[PDB]
Amino acid sequence: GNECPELQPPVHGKIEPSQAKYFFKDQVLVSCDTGYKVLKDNVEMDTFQIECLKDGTWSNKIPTCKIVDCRAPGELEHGLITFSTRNNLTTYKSEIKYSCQEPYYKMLNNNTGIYTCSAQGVWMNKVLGRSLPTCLPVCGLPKFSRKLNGRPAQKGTTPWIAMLSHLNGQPFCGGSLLGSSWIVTAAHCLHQSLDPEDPTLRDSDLLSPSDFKIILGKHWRLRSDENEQHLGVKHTTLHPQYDPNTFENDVALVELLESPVLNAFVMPICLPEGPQQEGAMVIVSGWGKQFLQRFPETLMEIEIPIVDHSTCQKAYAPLKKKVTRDMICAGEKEGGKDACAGDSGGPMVTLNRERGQWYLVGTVSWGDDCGKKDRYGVYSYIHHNKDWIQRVTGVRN
Repeated sequence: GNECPELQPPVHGKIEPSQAKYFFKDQVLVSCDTGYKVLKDNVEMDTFQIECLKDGTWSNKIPTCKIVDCRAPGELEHGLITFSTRNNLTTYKSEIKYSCQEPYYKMLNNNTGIYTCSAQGVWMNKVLGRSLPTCLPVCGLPKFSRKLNGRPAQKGTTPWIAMLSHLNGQPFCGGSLLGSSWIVTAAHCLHQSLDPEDPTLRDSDLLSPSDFKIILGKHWRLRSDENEQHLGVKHTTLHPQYDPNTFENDVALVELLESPVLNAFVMPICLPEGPQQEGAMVIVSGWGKQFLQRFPETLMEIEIPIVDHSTCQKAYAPLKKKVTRDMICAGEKEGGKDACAGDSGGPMVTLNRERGQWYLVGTVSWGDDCGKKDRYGVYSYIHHNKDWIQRVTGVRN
Protein backbone atom coordinates (compact mmCIF):
# COMPACT_ATOMS: atom_id res chain seq x y z
CA GLY A 1 0.00 0.00 0.00
CA ASN A 2 -0.48 1.93 1.93
CA GLU A 3 -2.20 5.30 1.45
CA CYS A 4 -5.81 5.78 0.41
CA PRO A 5 -7.08 8.45 -2.05
CA GLU A 6 -8.39 11.85 -0.95
CA LEU A 7 -12.02 11.60 0.16
CA GLN A 8 -14.95 13.68 -1.06
CA PRO A 9 -17.49 14.78 1.56
CA PRO A 10 -21.00 14.14 0.20
CA VAL A 11 -23.37 17.00 -0.55
CA HIS A 12 -25.10 18.07 2.67
CA GLY A 13 -22.61 15.94 4.58
CA LYS A 14 -19.12 15.70 6.04
CA ILE A 15 -16.26 13.38 6.98
CA GLU A 16 -14.38 12.78 10.24
CA PRO A 17 -11.69 12.87 11.22
CA SER A 18 -10.62 15.44 8.63
CA GLN A 19 -7.03 14.46 7.82
CA ALA A 20 -4.76 15.84 5.09
CA LYS A 21 -3.61 12.32 4.21
CA TYR A 22 -5.07 8.93 5.13
CA PHE A 23 -3.00 5.79 5.69
CA PHE A 24 -3.60 2.06 6.26
CA LYS A 25 -6.01 1.19 9.10
CA ASP A 26 -7.37 4.74 9.28
CA GLN A 27 -11.13 5.01 9.76
CA VAL A 28 -13.66 7.70 8.91
CA LEU A 29 -17.33 8.32 9.64
CA VAL A 30 -19.47 9.82 6.91
CA SER A 31 -22.37 11.88 8.26
CA CYS A 32 -24.87 14.46 7.02
CA ASP A 33 -26.09 17.96 7.88
CA THR A 34 -29.17 18.76 9.94
CA GLY A 35 -32.26 17.45 8.17
CA TYR A 36 -30.33 14.86 6.17
CA LYS A 37 -29.29 11.26 6.83
CA VAL A 38 -26.80 8.81 5.35
CA LEU A 39 -28.25 6.63 2.59
CA LYS A 40 -26.63 3.22 2.11
CA ASP A 41 -28.60 0.82 -0.10
CA ASN A 42 -31.94 2.33 0.99
CA VAL A 43 -31.04 2.11 4.67
CA GLU A 44 -30.97 5.35 6.64
CA MET A 45 -28.19 5.87 9.18
CA ASP A 46 -26.58 8.59 11.29
CA THR A 47 -23.06 7.63 10.21
CA PHE A 48 -21.29 5.21 7.87
CA GLN A 49 -17.76 3.95 8.47
CA ILE A 50 -14.98 3.55 5.90
CA GLU A 51 -11.40 2.39 6.48
CA CYS A 52 -8.10 2.53 4.61
CA LEU A 53 -7.08 -0.95 3.49
CA LYS A 54 -3.55 -2.37 3.25
CA ASP A 55 -3.60 -2.17 -0.56
CA GLY A 56 -4.36 1.55 -0.42
CA THR A 57 -8.07 1.44 -1.21
CA TRP A 58 -11.01 2.40 0.98
CA SER A 59 -13.27 -0.36 2.29
CA ASN A 60 -16.29 1.26 0.61
CA LYS A 61 -17.41 4.21 -1.51
CA ILE A 62 -18.73 7.48 -0.07
CA PRO A 63 -22.50 7.18 0.47
CA THR A 64 -24.95 10.03 -0.12
CA CYS A 65 -27.07 12.28 2.07
CA LYS A 66 -30.83 11.99 1.60
CA ILE A 67 -33.21 14.63 2.94
CA VAL A 68 -35.28 13.54 5.94
CA ASP A 69 -38.82 12.32 5.23
CA CYS A 70 -41.54 13.18 7.76
CA ARG A 71 -43.61 10.70 5.79
CA ALA A 72 -47.42 10.80 5.86
CA PRO A 73 -49.04 13.44 8.12
CA GLY A 74 -51.43 12.42 10.89
CA GLU A 75 -55.09 12.12 9.93
CA LEU A 76 -57.33 14.93 11.18
CA GLU A 77 -60.77 13.56 11.97
CA HIS A 78 -63.30 15.91 10.37
CA GLY A 79 -60.35 17.75 8.81
CA LEU A 80 -58.33 18.07 5.62
CA ILE A 81 -54.66 18.07 4.62
CA THR A 82 -53.50 20.64 2.07
CA PHE A 83 -49.88 20.39 0.91
CA SER A 84 -47.96 23.55 0.03
CA THR A 85 -47.03 22.28 -3.43
CA ARG A 86 -48.51 20.25 -6.30
CA ASN A 87 -46.03 17.45 -5.55
CA ASN A 88 -47.10 16.88 -1.94
CA LEU A 89 -43.65 17.07 -0.36
CA THR A 90 -43.34 15.23 2.94
CA THR A 91 -39.63 15.97 3.36
CA TYR A 92 -37.60 18.26 5.63
CA LYS A 93 -38.66 21.94 5.65
CA SER A 94 -41.81 21.28 3.58
CA GLU A 95 -45.16 22.36 5.00
CA ILE A 96 -48.81 21.33 5.07
CA LYS A 97 -52.01 22.92 6.33
CA TYR A 98 -54.86 21.45 8.36
CA SER A 99 -58.37 22.75 7.81
CA CYS A 100 -61.55 21.54 9.49
CA GLN A 101 -64.53 20.48 7.38
CA GLU A 102 -66.54 23.68 7.02
CA PRO A 103 -69.16 24.54 7.71
CA TYR A 104 -69.98 21.56 9.93
CA TYR A 105 -66.70 21.72 11.85
CA LYS A 106 -64.39 24.47 13.11
CA MET A 107 -60.80 24.32 14.33
CA LEU A 108 -60.28 24.63 18.08
CA ASN A 109 -58.39 27.72 19.25
CA ASN A 110 -58.19 28.65 15.57
CA ASN A 111 -54.76 27.02 15.43
CA THR A 112 -52.90 27.90 12.22
CA GLY A 113 -52.98 24.22 11.29
CA ILE A 114 -49.61 24.67 9.61
CA TYR A 115 -47.11 21.87 10.14
CA THR A 116 -43.48 21.70 9.07
CA CYS A 117 -41.34 18.62 8.52
CA SER A 118 -38.76 18.83 11.31
CA ALA A 119 -35.14 17.64 11.19
CA GLN A 120 -36.13 14.66 13.34
CA GLY A 121 -38.68 13.51 10.76
CA VAL A 122 -41.74 14.77 12.63
CA TRP A 123 -44.48 17.15 11.48
CA MET A 124 -44.40 20.07 13.93
CA ASN A 125 -46.83 22.92 14.61
CA LYS A 126 -45.62 26.16 16.20
CA VAL A 127 -48.17 25.84 19.01
CA LEU A 128 -49.31 22.23 19.40
CA GLY A 129 -45.93 20.84 18.35
CA ARG A 130 -46.39 17.18 17.46
CA SER A 131 -50.05 17.02 18.54
CA LEU A 132 -52.76 17.41 15.90
CA PRO A 133 -55.42 20.15 15.75
CA THR A 134 -58.96 19.52 16.97
CA CYS A 135 -61.99 19.89 14.70
CA LEU A 136 -65.10 20.73 16.74
CA PRO A 137 -68.76 20.31 15.69
CA VAL A 138 -70.37 23.65 14.87
CA CYS A 139 -73.57 23.98 16.89
CA GLY A 140 -76.88 25.82 16.55
CA LEU A 141 -76.51 26.88 12.91
CA PRO A 142 -79.48 25.57 10.88
CA LYS A 143 -78.95 25.68 7.10
CA PHE A 144 -82.64 26.13 6.32
CA SER A 145 -84.58 29.31 7.14
CA ARG A 146 -87.76 29.94 9.15
CA LYS A 147 -90.80 31.18 7.22
CA LEU A 148 -91.76 32.91 10.50
CA ASN A 149 -99.26 29.37 18.89
CA GLY A 150 -98.79 25.81 17.65
CA ARG A 151 -97.62 24.87 14.15
CA PRO A 152 -95.87 22.13 12.14
CA ALA A 153 -92.09 22.66 12.05
CA GLN A 154 -90.46 23.45 8.72
CA LYS A 155 -88.25 20.65 7.42
CA GLY A 156 -84.58 21.22 8.24
CA THR A 157 -85.06 23.90 10.89
CA THR A 158 -84.57 21.54 13.84
CA PRO A 159 -81.46 19.50 12.92
CA TRP A 160 -80.57 18.80 16.57
CA ILE A 161 -83.73 17.05 17.77
CA ALA A 162 -83.52 13.32 18.49
CA MET A 163 -86.26 10.70 18.66
CA LEU A 164 -85.85 8.07 21.36
CA SER A 165 -87.62 5.04 19.92
CA HIS A 166 -88.04 1.34 20.57
CA LEU A 167 -85.97 -0.95 18.36
CA ASN A 168 -88.96 -0.97 15.99
CA GLY A 169 -89.05 2.82 15.61
CA GLN A 170 -91.89 3.63 18.00
CA PRO A 171 -91.11 6.92 19.80
CA PHE A 172 -91.37 7.31 23.58
CA CYS A 173 -89.28 10.43 24.22
CA GLY A 174 -87.40 13.36 22.70
CA GLY A 175 -83.79 14.51 22.96
CA SER A 176 -81.10 16.84 21.59
CA LEU A 177 -77.76 16.19 19.90
CA LEU A 178 -74.78 17.62 21.77
CA GLY A 179 -71.32 17.66 20.24
CA SER A 180 -70.53 14.63 18.10
CA SER A 181 -71.76 11.69 20.16
CA TRP A 182 -74.16 12.83 22.88
CA ILE A 183 -77.92 13.01 23.30
CA VAL A 184 -79.28 15.12 26.14
CA THR A 185 -82.70 14.07 27.38
CA ALA A 186 -84.85 13.58 30.47
CA ALA A 187 -83.79 11.13 33.17
CA HIS A 188 -87.33 9.76 33.45
CA CYS A 189 -87.15 8.78 29.78
CA LEU A 190 -84.43 6.26 30.58
CA HIS A 191 -86.20 4.09 33.16
CA GLN A 192 -89.54 2.33 33.56
CA SER A 193 -92.29 3.75 35.77
CA LEU A 194 -91.54 3.14 39.45
CA ASP A 195 -93.82 1.35 41.90
CA PRO A 196 -96.04 3.86 43.76
CA GLU A 197 -95.81 1.71 46.90
CA ASP A 198 -92.02 1.59 46.57
CA PRO A 199 -90.96 4.74 44.67
CA THR A 200 -87.22 4.01 44.57
CA LEU A 201 -85.12 3.89 41.40
CA ARG A 202 -83.04 0.74 40.92
CA ASP A 203 -80.68 -0.56 38.22
CA SER A 204 -83.17 -3.15 36.95
CA ASP A 205 -85.57 -0.25 36.38
CA LEU A 206 -83.10 1.53 34.09
CA LEU A 207 -83.40 0.52 30.46
CA SER A 208 -80.31 -0.77 28.68
CA PRO A 209 -78.56 0.28 25.43
CA SER A 210 -80.14 -2.87 23.98
CA ASP A 211 -83.69 -1.64 24.64
CA PHE A 212 -83.72 1.50 22.48
CA LYS A 213 -82.08 3.54 19.72
CA ILE A 214 -81.71 7.18 18.67
CA ILE A 215 -83.08 8.63 15.42
CA LEU A 216 -81.69 11.89 14.05
CA GLY A 217 -82.68 14.01 11.05
CA LYS A 218 -86.28 12.82 11.34
CA HIS A 219 -89.20 14.99 10.22
CA TRP A 220 -92.20 12.68 9.80
CA ARG A 221 -93.52 11.04 12.97
CA LEU A 222 -94.19 7.65 11.37
CA ARG A 223 -92.86 7.92 7.81
CA SER A 224 -89.20 7.47 6.89
CA ASP A 225 -86.78 10.00 5.38
CA GLU A 226 -83.48 9.61 3.60
CA ASN A 227 -82.13 11.95 6.27
CA GLU A 228 -83.02 9.68 9.19
CA GLN A 229 -79.95 8.27 10.94
CA HIS A 230 -80.65 5.31 13.21
CA LEU A 231 -77.94 5.08 15.86
CA GLY A 232 -77.36 2.53 18.61
CA VAL A 233 -76.85 3.39 22.26
CA LYS A 234 -73.56 2.86 24.08
CA HIS A 235 -74.22 4.04 27.63
CA THR A 236 -76.52 6.32 29.63
CA THR A 237 -75.89 8.64 32.58
CA LEU A 238 -78.71 10.12 34.65
CA HIS A 239 -78.03 13.18 36.79
CA PRO A 240 -76.39 12.13 40.09
CA GLN A 241 -79.09 13.98 42.03
CA TYR A 242 -82.07 12.90 39.94
CA ASP A 243 -85.21 12.39 42.00
CA PRO A 244 -87.85 10.41 40.04
CA ASN A 245 -90.60 11.42 42.46
CA THR A 246 -90.01 15.18 42.49
CA PHE A 247 -88.34 15.21 39.07
CA GLU A 248 -85.42 17.16 40.51
CA ASN A 249 -82.45 17.25 38.15
CA ASP A 250 -84.52 15.44 35.54
CA VAL A 251 -81.73 15.44 32.97
CA ALA A 252 -79.72 12.61 31.45
CA LEU A 253 -76.98 11.97 28.89
CA VAL A 254 -76.91 9.25 26.25
CA GLU A 255 -73.56 8.33 24.72
CA LEU A 256 -74.06 7.12 21.16
CA LEU A 257 -72.48 3.85 20.07
CA GLU A 258 -71.69 5.32 16.66
CA SER A 259 -71.59 9.04 15.82
CA PRO A 260 -74.00 10.56 13.27
CA VAL A 261 -72.81 12.13 10.03
CA LEU A 262 -73.16 15.88 10.49
CA ASN A 263 -74.98 17.57 7.60
CA ALA A 264 -77.71 20.07 6.73
CA PHE A 265 -80.20 17.89 8.62
CA VAL A 266 -78.14 16.72 11.61
CA MET A 267 -76.22 19.14 13.81
CA PRO A 268 -75.70 19.65 17.58
CA ILE A 269 -77.45 22.32 19.64
CA CYS A 270 -75.35 24.85 21.58
CA LEU A 271 -75.15 24.78 25.37
CA PRO A 272 -76.43 27.74 27.41
CA GLU A 273 -73.91 30.44 28.28
CA GLY A 274 -76.09 32.23 30.79
CA PRO A 275 -79.41 32.09 32.68
CA GLN A 276 -82.72 32.90 31.00
CA GLN A 277 -85.04 35.79 31.76
CA GLU A 278 -88.78 36.14 32.33
CA GLY A 279 -90.72 36.72 29.12
CA ALA A 280 -87.85 35.45 26.98
CA MET A 281 -89.22 33.68 23.91
CA VAL A 282 -88.34 30.02 23.38
CA ILE A 283 -89.30 27.27 20.93
CA VAL A 284 -90.44 23.82 22.04
CA SER A 285 -90.67 20.91 19.59
CA GLY A 286 -91.91 17.33 19.53
CA TRP A 287 -93.90 14.58 17.80
CA GLY A 288 -96.36 13.83 20.59
CA LYS A 289 -100.05 14.74 20.69
CA GLN A 290 -98.97 17.61 22.96
CA PHE A 291 -101.33 20.58 22.67
CA LEU A 292 -103.06 19.02 19.66
CA GLN A 293 -106.31 17.09 19.35
CA ARG A 294 -104.59 14.16 17.63
CA PHE A 295 -100.99 13.10 16.98
CA PRO A 296 -99.32 15.15 14.21
CA GLU A 297 -97.79 13.78 11.01
CA THR A 298 -94.62 15.86 11.21
CA LEU A 299 -92.55 17.47 13.94
CA MET A 300 -94.39 20.24 15.80
CA GLU A 301 -93.15 23.44 17.42
CA ILE A 302 -94.50 26.34 19.46
CA GLU A 303 -92.95 29.65 20.48
CA ILE A 304 -93.73 30.39 24.11
CA PRO A 305 -92.32 32.82 26.69
CA ILE A 306 -90.44 31.94 29.87
CA VAL A 307 -92.35 32.31 33.13
CA ASP A 308 -90.55 33.65 36.21
CA HIS A 309 -89.75 30.96 38.77
CA SER A 310 -91.90 32.46 41.53
CA THR A 311 -95.17 32.69 39.59
CA CYS A 312 -94.72 29.06 38.55
CA GLN A 313 -94.16 27.80 42.10
CA LYS A 314 -97.23 29.72 43.27
CA ALA A 315 -99.39 28.08 40.60
CA TYR A 316 -98.20 24.58 41.56
CA ALA A 317 -98.08 25.13 45.33
CA PRO A 318 -101.80 24.33 45.79
CA LEU A 319 -100.96 20.94 44.26
CA LYS A 320 -98.08 20.12 46.61
CA LYS A 321 -95.58 20.23 43.74
CA LYS A 322 -92.29 22.00 44.47
CA VAL A 323 -90.68 23.69 41.47
CA THR A 324 -86.97 23.47 42.31
CA ARG A 325 -84.21 25.86 41.24
CA ASP A 326 -83.12 23.27 38.68
CA MET A 327 -86.46 23.71 36.92
CA ILE A 328 -87.67 26.32 34.45
CA CYS A 329 -91.24 27.07 33.41
CA ALA A 330 -92.71 28.42 30.18
CA GLY A 331 -96.02 28.99 28.41
CA GLU A 332 -98.51 31.83 28.02
CA LYS A 333 -101.30 31.47 30.59
CA GLU A 334 -101.79 28.85 33.30
CA GLY A 335 -103.85 25.99 31.90
CA GLY A 336 -103.29 27.44 28.44
CA LYS A 337 -102.70 24.11 26.71
CA ASP A 338 -99.11 25.15 25.96
CA ALA A 339 -98.00 23.54 29.21
CA CYS A 340 -98.28 20.28 27.28
CA ALA A 341 -95.74 21.33 24.65
CA GLY A 342 -93.03 18.87 23.61
CA ASP A 343 -92.14 15.28 24.45
CA SER A 344 -90.33 14.18 27.59
CA GLY A 345 -86.66 15.03 27.09
CA GLY A 346 -87.50 17.15 24.05
CA PRO A 347 -85.61 20.40 23.37
CA MET A 348 -86.48 23.95 24.42
CA VAL A 349 -84.27 26.28 22.40
CA THR A 350 -83.85 29.99 21.75
CA LEU A 351 -81.89 32.29 19.45
CA ASN A 352 -78.73 34.12 20.52
CA ARG A 353 -78.44 37.35 18.55
CA GLU A 354 -76.53 38.74 17.03
CA ARG A 355 -74.59 35.47 17.25
CA GLY A 356 -77.16 33.94 14.91
CA GLN A 357 -76.86 30.77 16.98
CA TRP A 358 -79.51 28.58 18.58
CA TYR A 359 -78.95 27.06 22.02
CA LEU A 360 -80.68 24.71 24.46
CA VAL A 361 -82.58 26.29 27.35
CA GLY A 362 -84.29 23.21 28.78
CA THR A 363 -85.63 19.68 28.35
CA VAL A 364 -89.29 18.71 28.72
CA SER A 365 -89.87 17.33 32.22
CA TRP A 366 -92.53 16.31 34.77
CA GLY A 367 -93.61 13.32 32.68
CA ASP A 368 -95.55 12.91 29.44
CA ASP A 369 -98.98 13.33 31.06
CA CYS A 370 -100.08 16.96 30.84
CA GLY A 371 -102.99 16.50 33.22
CA LYS A 372 -100.45 16.17 36.02
CA LYS A 373 -98.82 19.42 34.87
CA ASP A 374 -101.49 21.72 33.42
CA ARG A 375 -100.50 24.91 35.26
CA TYR A 376 -97.30 25.59 33.32
CA GLY A 377 -94.82 23.57 31.29
CA VAL A 378 -91.92 22.50 33.49
CA TYR A 379 -88.48 21.80 32.01
CA SER A 380 -85.09 20.77 33.33
CA TYR A 381 -83.21 24.07 33.51
CA ILE A 382 -80.13 23.18 31.46
CA HIS A 383 -78.19 26.25 32.60
CA HIS A 384 -78.30 24.92 36.16
CA ASN A 385 -76.43 21.73 35.26
CA LYS A 386 -74.29 22.99 32.36
CA ASP A 387 -71.18 22.13 34.39
CA TRP A 388 -72.12 18.48 34.93
CA ILE A 389 -73.13 18.09 31.28
CA GLN A 390 -69.95 19.73 30.03
CA ARG A 391 -67.98 17.71 32.57
CA VAL A 392 -69.43 14.38 31.44
CA THR A 393 -69.65 14.88 27.67
CA GLY A 394 -66.62 17.13 27.33
CA VAL A 395 -68.57 19.30 24.91
CA ARG A 396 -67.69 22.87 23.94
CA ASN A 397 -69.62 25.48 21.95
